[PDB]
Amino acid sequence: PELYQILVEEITPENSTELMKKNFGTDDVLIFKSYASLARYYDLSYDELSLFVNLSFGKKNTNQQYKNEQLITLVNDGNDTATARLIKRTRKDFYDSHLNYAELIPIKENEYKYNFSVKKTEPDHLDFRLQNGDKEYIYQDKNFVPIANTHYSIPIKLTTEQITNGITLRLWRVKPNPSDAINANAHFKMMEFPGDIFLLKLNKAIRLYKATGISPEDIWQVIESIYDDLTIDSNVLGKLFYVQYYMQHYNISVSDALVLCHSDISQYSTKQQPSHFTMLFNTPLLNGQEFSADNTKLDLTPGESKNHFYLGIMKRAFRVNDTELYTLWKLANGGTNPEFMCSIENLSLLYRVRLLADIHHLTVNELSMLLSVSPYVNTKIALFSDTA
Amino acid sequence: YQQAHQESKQNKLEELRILSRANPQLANITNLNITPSTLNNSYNSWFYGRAHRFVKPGSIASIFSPAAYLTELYREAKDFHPDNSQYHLNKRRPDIASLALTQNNMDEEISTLSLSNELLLHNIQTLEKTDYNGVMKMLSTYRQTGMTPYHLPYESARQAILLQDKNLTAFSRNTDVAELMDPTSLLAIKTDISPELYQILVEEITPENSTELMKKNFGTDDVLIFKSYASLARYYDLSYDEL
Amino acid sequence: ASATRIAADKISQSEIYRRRRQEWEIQRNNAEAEIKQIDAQLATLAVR
Amino acid sequence: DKVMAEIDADKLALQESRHGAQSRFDSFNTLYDEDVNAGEKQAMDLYL
Amino acid sequence: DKVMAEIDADKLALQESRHGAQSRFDSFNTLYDEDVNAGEKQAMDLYL
Amino acid sequence: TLGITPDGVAALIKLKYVGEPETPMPTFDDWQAASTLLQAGLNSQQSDQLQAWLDEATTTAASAYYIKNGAPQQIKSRDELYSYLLIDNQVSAQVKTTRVAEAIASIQLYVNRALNNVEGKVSKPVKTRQFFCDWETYNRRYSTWAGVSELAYYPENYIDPTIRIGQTGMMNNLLQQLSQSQLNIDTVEDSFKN
Amino acid sequence: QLQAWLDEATTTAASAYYIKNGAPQQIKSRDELYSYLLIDNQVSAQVKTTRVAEAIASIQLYVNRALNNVEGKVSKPVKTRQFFCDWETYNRRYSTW
Amino acid sequence: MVFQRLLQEQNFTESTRWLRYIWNPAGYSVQGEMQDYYWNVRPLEEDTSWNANPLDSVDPDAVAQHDPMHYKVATFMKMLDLLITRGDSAYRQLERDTLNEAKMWYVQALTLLGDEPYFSLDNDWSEPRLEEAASQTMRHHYQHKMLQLRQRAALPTKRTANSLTALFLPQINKKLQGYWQTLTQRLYNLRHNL
Repeated sequence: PELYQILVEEITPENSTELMKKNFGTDDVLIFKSYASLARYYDLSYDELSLFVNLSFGKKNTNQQYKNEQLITLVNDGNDTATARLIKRTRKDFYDSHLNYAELIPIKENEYKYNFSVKKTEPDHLDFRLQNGDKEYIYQDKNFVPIANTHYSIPIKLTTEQITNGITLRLWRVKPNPSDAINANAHFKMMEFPGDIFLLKLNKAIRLYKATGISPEDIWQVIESIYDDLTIDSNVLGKLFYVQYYMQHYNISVSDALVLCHSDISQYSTKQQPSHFTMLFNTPLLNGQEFSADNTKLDLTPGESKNHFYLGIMKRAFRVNDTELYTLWKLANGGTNPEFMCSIENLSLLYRVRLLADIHHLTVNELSMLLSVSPYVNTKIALFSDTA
Repeated sequence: YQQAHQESKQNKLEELRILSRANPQLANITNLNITPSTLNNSYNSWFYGRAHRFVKPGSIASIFSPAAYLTELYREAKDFHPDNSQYHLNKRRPDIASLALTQNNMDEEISTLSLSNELLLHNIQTLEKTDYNGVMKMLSTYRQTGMTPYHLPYESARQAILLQDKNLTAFSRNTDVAELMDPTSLLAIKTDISPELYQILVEEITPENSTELMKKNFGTDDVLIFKSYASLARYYDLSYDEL
Repeated sequence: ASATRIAADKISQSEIYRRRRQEWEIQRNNAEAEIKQIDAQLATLAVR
Repeated sequence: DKVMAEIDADKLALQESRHGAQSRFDSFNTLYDEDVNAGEKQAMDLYL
Repeated sequence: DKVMAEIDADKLALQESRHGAQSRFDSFNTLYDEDVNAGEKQAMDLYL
Repeated sequence: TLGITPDGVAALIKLKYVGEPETPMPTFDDWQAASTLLQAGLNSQQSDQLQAWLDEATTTAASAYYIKNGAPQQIKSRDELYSYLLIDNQVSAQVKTTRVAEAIASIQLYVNRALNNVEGKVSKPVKTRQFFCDWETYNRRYSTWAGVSELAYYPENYIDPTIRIGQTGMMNNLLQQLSQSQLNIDTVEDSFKN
Repeated sequence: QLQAWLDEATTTAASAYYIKNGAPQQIKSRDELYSYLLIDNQVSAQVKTTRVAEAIASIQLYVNRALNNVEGKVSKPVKTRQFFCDWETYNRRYSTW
Repeated sequence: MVFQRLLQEQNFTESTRWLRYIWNPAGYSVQGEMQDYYWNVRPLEEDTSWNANPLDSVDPDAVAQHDPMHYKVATFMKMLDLLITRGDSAYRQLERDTLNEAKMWYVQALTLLGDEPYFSLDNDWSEPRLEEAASQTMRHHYQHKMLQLRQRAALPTKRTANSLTALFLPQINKKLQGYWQTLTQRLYNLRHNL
């Protein structure tokens, strides 16, 4: 109950110097000063602590600063507040095909440093572009070929509203011939907190980790499904009950239970294990080229698509036919097919209904019959809440 | 040369004496009275904190790692041939010099025959300056060598059919849709006959057409293109009993 | 030469005693495994 | 009734198997507990 | 139910057979890994 | 029985080799559409078996194309191509190796072909460097190399108190006199006085 | 089973509270607390020992830490008494004593 | 040699005495008073090099005679061998009076060892290409900086970048870490009824 009062309390910049005294003792953020004191205060490992904290120390001896696709950067001289900047990489389309890493590193305010290593250099292109999701070319370098397995550094100016919201940096190697231009894009999003509220949120995050045994980006994903700006709440704990109850109750996996609890298919991969996205869509790379959740319109009626790559990937990923995928999409919209956009928010909920068939040992056609005689006949599963 | 070798010996022994006293395992130990080498500060000043940086075993960064053995192997082995030679490593294998010495290249268990196919298809893909898909397109129509044309979507299709319907029993049962199935197409399902291989087999050869079909099928004219049994058997992958 | 011959005979007799004890360990482990097996067969016979 | 009596006599057969396994285990255990004998160590002393 | 329990106890008997086969395999494997002992090679040195 | 829809079966029958006239030939993209339609109807085990088969078929396509067109003229067979490109194209798909171990095997086969002068023009003064004078015993494989380098950095792991390069005769005589199963305090003190 | 679980949970509560608040400042972990209070707080509830044997194990671990001078300030003339000259062979355990 | 031969015959109470003739963590008593040293062998206290030119052959004993600290660490690991075999001998008897003895030998071994280096290790590697790591100029600059180190060279104060970035890093040895892991595994089995 007192741990529940730790987890459920909201932290404002007014309330924070009081909650730091209620939760730690003194003020003055430097109360750990090392990784070993953090790991000894909570009984953490190094692998367990690296799921939470990756400080900007040890920069000189590496070229990849991100650990578990995240990097916290505490800046000094911010009126002695020592604010921390957490940036998380999300690893969007064509990342693993075309590059080793792609990292965005904050130098100062409104001053970033894009670091990448190209897998498989491409000589005949020479036109390096870098945009943010079809908006504007941030960096652009004609007559430049990044040679393979080389660590590059590019200074890039990004405003705060662009980076606190979800930005997706899009690395282009275009050739000046109107022939093919090679794309590889990755997603970044920063969060900036003062040191007090950062320690308090890190406190209740580690206490949730050791309460529930659940993964830190699992709980990042249940809190990103419900809210924004990282407010641990009663709804987060209810959904976190339901992910564990579905994972135990059915014999399903972790992100498998996440998709049933109104989360999306996770694109977070680690060097330990591949993401649920690439495990579901790209572990047997189908015709050599891979799948990208692009906003591409596709008619899922079983004769009128003629885009066989995306549709065959959905048939292999969902274990489904043409007809069977089509009724899988009709169930999610109450017997209609409005428009299939091939977004991740459509692949999720095209996978939710397949899970609803599979975890109850129903066929999707048996699921269509059973929903046809339920009180859920033409209801739209697309428009549900969590409780529905 | 003896002075240089003595100098290399006493650099190695000095490095050994410094690094064997900076071992963090020997730090928190009781009554094992080891003084530091009195050059440890100098070693950390010349080499940027190197005696401070020790490494858990099994790591890519280790001096005993397979990447270190590969590094020493490449240093000593890249000098057997001149750089102009076709047997030099950078010319026969340009991939192997640009190999990133990361932990995943040390630990990830991928298959050989995947690296070999990546190497062969990257070399063909560079020599034609096209995509992977264009390599598979011209490889589906290529007639000049044996064991080719190779229609990769056709091969994937016929093996998916033989994994679903081995022995072709749906042909045997469902007779009215079996009437719509071509017997030579069923031969192409059951055994390896490409569409371009079908165009090789089905074409008629007149004495007018023959000097054109020999160019479409072999290259040059002038019948003496094999000149031996061994060249026939190597062009088609035959035995002597088969030839 | 005679003294090192008899030292060889000494060490050879010590080694044959050590191998004798090792074979006794084999036999002891065999008997312990067989008595556990017979106890479990008594259990399945009580169930029957 | 005779089926149950057959179960009883089979239990007695397995118990008399267990007695022999126990005799082997005790005998090889007391052989293993003494590495060498008194005379064996005496012979080692004499060769030395 | 008692038939199924008899199957369980028979499984435990076969597992305790497997433990003895494993002990024999590990023991003869570590005997086979050392060709000769330290004292045995010492005795060879002394005869030579 | 094919795991597909009847319009998929119609698309497969449309891939007929000899049919009626006025129907065009199937394009490479049409075969690719039928390939992905049949391949999406497989489970995981059949898809793995399919990918293994396709690797074993694309190697004998691509190696023959490479030996034919772009290669040095001295390569005439797949064994000579393994001799050149240092990776074996005749290996099945079930053999697995990480990338640095494959590069180690490649450069080791290069050195083994270069020391026996199977190659074109081997630089003979390179052949007598210290790494290749110590090749045959130590540097030929990773384990002996790592053993020698660990013995350099950590001699504590390879010292035994029983044998030593350069021990005297009295040391060996104590070792003879003390090599028994039974070591009393009186036996070891008499051995030390001797 | 409940009482065993509750002992295994109250030890990691109480040891952390004790290491935090009332202890010498040199104790930072549970292993250092076993090193100090001479009883192991990481043992499961299924290990059983009578009280005089636990006190024997406590004072024996104290002597083993005091002879190797892991402690703060060991009285060196105590270290050469006849009980501790005969420690290693005889007095280290109950059976040889 | 006497120590090792008494370990091999499991005469433990004399094996520990013959290890006290070299190293005693409990000090030494000379004429009733405790001494200030812990090594009973004076070329282990002063690092007295027995062996100039120790790299003419692959001998661990020659390298350990060039600096006797390796004999010192070898003595320590032999005492660890003795302590873990005391604990294993007490721990295969399965009496709770002997389980305490086993735990006491294991705790004595861990308190001789201390704290295992866990957060002080790197997990840090700027990942070069194989062409970068195998640079001959870089190896030359390493050896030049090493000879520049031994002649003390006044530390030229002109700040340059780390040109030696792709160097492989020093490694803690397998054997000591194996002692750490086997001791924490033994105490894990003892703090349960395993």
